[PDB]
Amino acid sequence: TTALVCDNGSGLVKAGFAGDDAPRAVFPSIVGRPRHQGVMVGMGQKDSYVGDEAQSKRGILTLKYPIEHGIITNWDDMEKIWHHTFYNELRVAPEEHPTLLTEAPLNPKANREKMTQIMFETFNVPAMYVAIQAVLSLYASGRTTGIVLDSGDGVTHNVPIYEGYALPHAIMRLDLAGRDLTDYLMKILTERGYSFVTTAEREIVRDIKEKLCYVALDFENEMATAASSSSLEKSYELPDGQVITIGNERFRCPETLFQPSFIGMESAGIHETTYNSIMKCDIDIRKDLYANNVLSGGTTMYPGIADRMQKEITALAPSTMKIKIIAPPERKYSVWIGGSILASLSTFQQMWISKQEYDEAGPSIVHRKCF
Amino acid sequence: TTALVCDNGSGLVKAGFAGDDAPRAVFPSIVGRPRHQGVMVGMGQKDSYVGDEAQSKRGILTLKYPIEHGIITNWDDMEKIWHHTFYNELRVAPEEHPTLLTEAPLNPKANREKMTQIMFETFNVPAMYVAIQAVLSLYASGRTTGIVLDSGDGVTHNVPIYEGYALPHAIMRLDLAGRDLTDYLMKILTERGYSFVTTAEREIVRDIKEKLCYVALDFENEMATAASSSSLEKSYELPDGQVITIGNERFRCPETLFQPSFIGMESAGIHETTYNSIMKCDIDIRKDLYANNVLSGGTTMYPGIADRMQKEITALAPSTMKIKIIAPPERKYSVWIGGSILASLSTFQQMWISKQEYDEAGPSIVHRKCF
Amino acid sequence: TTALVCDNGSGLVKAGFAGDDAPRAVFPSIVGRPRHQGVMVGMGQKDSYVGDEAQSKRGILTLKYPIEHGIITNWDDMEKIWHHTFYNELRVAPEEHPTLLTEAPLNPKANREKMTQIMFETFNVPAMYVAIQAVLSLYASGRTTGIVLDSGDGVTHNVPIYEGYALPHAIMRLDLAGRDLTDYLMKILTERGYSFVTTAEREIVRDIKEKLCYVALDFENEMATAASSSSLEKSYELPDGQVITIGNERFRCPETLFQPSFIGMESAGIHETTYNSIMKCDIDIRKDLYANNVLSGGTTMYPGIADRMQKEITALAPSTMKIKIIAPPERKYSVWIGGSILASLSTFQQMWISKQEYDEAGPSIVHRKCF
Amino acid sequence: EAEKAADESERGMKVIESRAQKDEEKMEIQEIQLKEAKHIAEDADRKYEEVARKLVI
Amino acid sequence: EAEKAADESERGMKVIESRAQKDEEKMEIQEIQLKEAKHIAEDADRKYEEVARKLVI
Ligand SMILES: Nc1ncnc2c1ncn2[C@@H]1O[C@H](COP(=O)(O)OP(=O)(O)O)[C@@H](O)[C@H]1O
Ligand SMILES: Nc1ncnc2c1ncn2[C@@H]1O[C@H](COP(=O)(O)OP(=O)(O)O)[C@@H](O)[C@H]1O
Ligand SMILES: Nc1ncnc2c1ncn2[C@@H]1O[C@H](COP(=O)(O)OP(=O)(O)O)[C@@H](O)[C@H]1O
Ligand SMILES: [Mg+2]
Ligand SMILES: [Mg+2]
Ligand SMILES: [Mg+2]
Repeated sequence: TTALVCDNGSGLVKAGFAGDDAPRAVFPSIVGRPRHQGVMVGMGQKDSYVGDEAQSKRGILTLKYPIEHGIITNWDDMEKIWHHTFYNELRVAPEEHPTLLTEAPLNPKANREKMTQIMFETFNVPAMYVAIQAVLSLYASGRTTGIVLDSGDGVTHNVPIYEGYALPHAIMRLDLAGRDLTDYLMKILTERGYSFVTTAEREIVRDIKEKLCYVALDFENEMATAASSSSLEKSYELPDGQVITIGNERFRCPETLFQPSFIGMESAGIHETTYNSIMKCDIDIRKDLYANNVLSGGTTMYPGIADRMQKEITALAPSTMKIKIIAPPERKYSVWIGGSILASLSTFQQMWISKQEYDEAGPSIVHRKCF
Repeated sequence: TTALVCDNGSGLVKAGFAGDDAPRAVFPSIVGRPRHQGVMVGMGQKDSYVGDEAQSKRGILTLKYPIEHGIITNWDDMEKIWHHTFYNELRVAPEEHPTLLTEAPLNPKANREKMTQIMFETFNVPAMYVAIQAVLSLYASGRTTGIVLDSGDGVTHNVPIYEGYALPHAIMRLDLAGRDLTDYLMKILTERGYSFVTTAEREIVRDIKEKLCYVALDFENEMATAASSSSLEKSYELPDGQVITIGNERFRCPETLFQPSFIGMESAGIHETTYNSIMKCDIDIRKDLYANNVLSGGTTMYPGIADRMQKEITALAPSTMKIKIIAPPERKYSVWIGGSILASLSTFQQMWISKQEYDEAGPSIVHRKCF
Repeated sequence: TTALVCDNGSGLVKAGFAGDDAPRAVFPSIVGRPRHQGVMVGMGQKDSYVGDEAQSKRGILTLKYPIEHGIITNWDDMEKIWHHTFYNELRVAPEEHPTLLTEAPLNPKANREKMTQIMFETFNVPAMYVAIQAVLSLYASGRTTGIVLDSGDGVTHNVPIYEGYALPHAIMRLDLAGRDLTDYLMKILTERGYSFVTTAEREIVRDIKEKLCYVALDFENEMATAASSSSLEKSYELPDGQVITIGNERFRCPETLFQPSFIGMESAGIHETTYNSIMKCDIDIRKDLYANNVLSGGTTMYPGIADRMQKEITALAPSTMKIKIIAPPERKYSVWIGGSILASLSTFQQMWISKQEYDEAGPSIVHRKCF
Repeated sequence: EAEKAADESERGMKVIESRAQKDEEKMEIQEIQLKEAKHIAEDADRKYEEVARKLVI
Repeated sequence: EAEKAADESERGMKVIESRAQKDEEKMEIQEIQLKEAKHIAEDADRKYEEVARKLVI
């Protein structure tokens, strides 16, 4: 048989059969509802547009993400997402296919328990397993040590692993992610005279953020260059014309990662959190962790982010320690690749949670030692 | 049984059976009364001439229009019009034929309430329904999106529809219509030497407007050409002789639509109201509305109006959008065709307001979801 | 010397000397242009009427507001308004008086920069300053802590301040204001047969809104009572006659503030944005903000608004937390009172932007520490 | 003369509509090459940006 | 009927000439943007080669 590797994540569901090189179906994780009444009769509009279809009907729909920060807040919407993924994007019945799910560290136990219950009850999958989004990313990089920084759309976290032994006391989680960057970009774009309020145009602002924003190696020098010259301004074409030009805002949006105080958060920057995590571990493995930094998640796709992170960590770290940052081109899909690799392992076939086991011992099986 | 589609409109009542390709009966909505005494004894002239017959006796009657701008102002005259339509034109008993009626947007609720009360009580129609002009016009055009500009003899309104969903906050209405154009043509003909005052001559002026007026692509250039050249002058034959020649007055009457300031109206031209309505809607559907602009109504039948509208909108709209205007040859009867199509649908049979529902919920039942 | 306090607002300019109990020059911010020909010769008619004078000639002028939503969209009109304020209403030469201006949060930078440049160049004042309206409102109320809701005529916004410290990341701005309410009242008044289109009738509709509209404690119950009984019908007398009768739409218009979906807006009502702002702040100050809710702006004088907002917040807020709403009778002029008080401080005398400073630093001086 | 003008109108409309389909094809192909030029321009632009960042680092 | 046909054909050919002028400035703008895109891309090519040699050394 074959195993399904579903990665719910947040803002992007990617899924595909285990053993494939790349995920087969990737689409945004949104649920759209019509906010108008409809005058034409006989069309028979559906009451809920789910997945990529909602992206084509943004102008007559209100879009809601079922996942705020890793956790699921609207279970009906998530069930709709899962049903659409299983029956439309993949067109494969889950009755005879084990499933591998991924979630971030340090999440409420009720979330995992309810996910397992829904998957065993509604879809009746033969078996399922849950993994951390960081260990799979480490698998996908062909490594066995180092720290992994998984900066997704909902949550960011750092997980140090040495020789396959995780260190729970050094795992760090920060709620700043791509969604907050998009909100900040919407907020600061007002100073230039552009107003974005509707949820539909939040997607537009996300598109500008993806296409134009970049990370500055140095902040003050870039601010001075932008204030003096105008070579950094770039123009973007909106869906209805009226091209808009953005300058200094181009690199202010991604700086929030290193400067959380822009959005009011008291927590330290990404580099400082990584550095603190590095020293939170023992002293005999700090060199390898320094030399095996791993990045994953869409938010880490900004141009020039790797250089800035390396410079900051080198400034913080002792001079006599070599610092290297691994930034493969496929950061976004690294987690799914790692999950597919893990599912293809022969030794993993005994770690599945059988339906009979769940029925006998109840939903709390996942938390028990039969992880 | 079969459904009956009647369109009161304004200045022209058009009715027929559902499923037909064109209305069977089309005639002016005029009620005439004799203003003289009458000396011959025995002929027994009737006290009221209704419909097209009043045109034959136009010279001895005081023609009155029962409706000014969509709103009915003389209910007895409207009852006479409906009776003539049902009996002397279609020769059918409304006791066994559901009736579909057409009504313009943004009108007093008492209008619809009285219309339904008259239909249910006076004529005892088994069931009836009321629809909006814009939706029917879009139905007849074979489209599901776009902004439709319906300009009849009473009122000109723009309604944007996207994927069968209306945008009520973007619906625009303007009282400028064909009747105002005829009045302005009367006002502007007097400067040449021809005076038309009596209501009978209203029809002559309207016929001249229909037969000779046209829309100029450029106003200043055409005025300059007419100031020197005499190639724009055309002659018309009155019903008694003394042909009248008109020069620049032919293309100045329809300019009121784009230049309402001629007749003192504060609002802007139709070309500007359409653009404002488009910009009212959401940003994600503006391209489709631009590319699916629809025209309907008799007043939009002037030659060259489509090109002028396209030029104006292209000037207003961004240069990176393709502006396309759809002007089918049968603009005048588009609404009735749409009504016939709507009535011929099978799923529409459960949306009729049955007699029992009206009796139980009273005349107000019109304002429920059966809009 | 003394400093002048001018609040441009949106459609209502209020100005006066600093250190007064109330402004001494309040008038609408409208510029009127004659749209007709003018036959009488030697009358010496002016080509532009500004301020309250234009309110006396609404029937021969077209009125333009120089401010759409906070932002100034016509600089010539605003310059004329300022000149009229300085030389006619106040009758004081600005060459020897510091000027304090107010603007809403999240305002485009170019607006403020052009304001300062015009203020320094044309009127050549010695010093000037710009302030946020929320802080002035808080100063006027005599408080130093509490979320302030300033719903003007062009923009509404909620700003939280704790112990004199503002929280920029929790500032909320919504474009729903008095102008949108007036437009909605125009739209819904057509349900009875009253048509208001020309800009002059906008003032009539605004006066009707001010005199008659009120906020209902409950919507469904009030609508049921209005439909059943007839005790809510109230009669208003137009400048000529034909007294109009208003029923349920008396209280339906202000409901747009709590139900933006009436006008097709995505955002939630003010009662919900306030709660979202409160939850956006920290956890250890939410009690004081709950107990120190402050209202300001002209739009917040609907009879019964305070009770409705208190009920909504109490429904949203936890049961064990007490909610208090402060609604001073002088809500409309609270911003000007606060501005006068702030200008009266001896310390603030060192925060003025000297003309020499602007000359040496250019317009950008405005965005530096002298905020 | 009305018939002569009708013949004039008919062959005039024929020639102008032939030119119209020709110009439609022309504008379509030029819009295609416009897209291609824009793609290559942006490709070179961000490729050079990335290599310049590599050079400076 | 013939006069009406001639009038409609005349309007059609006026508007066809007007779109033709529109197409004319469209070719002008697209040609200039194609030329500048080519120049900037090829200049990017030289400077990419130069910085690549710099990177190697
Ligand atoms: N090249 C890029 N530039 C800027 N942002 C990006 C880029 N690629 C992805 N993103 C951001 O990453 C987010 C997607 O994160 P994702 O990896 O899907 O998280 P999850 O795995 O939790 O769904 C998007 O919201 C997007 O804004
Ligand atoms: N060929 C034409 N050219 C110019 N105007 C026309 C033409 N045909 C009809 N009209 C105008 O259209 C009006 C009829 O509008 P109509 O379609 O009946 O509106 P409604 O559907 O509201 O009744 C007439 O008053 C007439 O002036
Ligand atoms: N009693 C009232 N009822 C309803 N609306 C009112 C009342 N008083 C004032 N308003 C509204 O408040 C607006 C004035 O707001 P204002 O405080 O002048 O804002 P700004 O200072 O930004 O101009 C007016 O447009 C009016 O419609
Ligand atoms: Mg992820
Ligand atoms: Mg009509
Ligand atoms: Mg104000």
